[PDB]
Amino acid sequence: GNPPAEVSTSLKVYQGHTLEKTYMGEDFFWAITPTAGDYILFKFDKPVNVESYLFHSGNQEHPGAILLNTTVDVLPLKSSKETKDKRLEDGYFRIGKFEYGVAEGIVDPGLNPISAFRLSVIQNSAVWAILNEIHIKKVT
Repeated sequence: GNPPAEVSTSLKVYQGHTLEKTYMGEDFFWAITPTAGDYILFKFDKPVNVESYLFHSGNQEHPGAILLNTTVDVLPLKSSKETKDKRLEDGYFRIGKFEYGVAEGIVDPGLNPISAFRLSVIQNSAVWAILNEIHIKKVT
């Protein structure tokens, strides 16, 4: 499973599809018409040495119900230059982005351990998106 975390979001829960249940692998999450400034937040119970991440949106039957113009940000516990240029003014590093509804990648190990993952919606969208896979892989 995923590292134990408190999860939260500015997107209103639709018909009991809680983000908690999605982070526990039980159900999907409806993200209805995301707006610029919306966020999805995963705050790990303890800092996590993260190897890689995978977020999937859309599904069979609803293949268009994907997250658009959303980034993947990580908040290191502590405060390469290539990764340095990805720093945002709030301390997060903007390391990933959704495309075709999928965001996947590696964490620069210089960032570890991570205290939070944040998905940031950058632009308005008319889609009723389905976030159906959240995978954060610990380092071994």
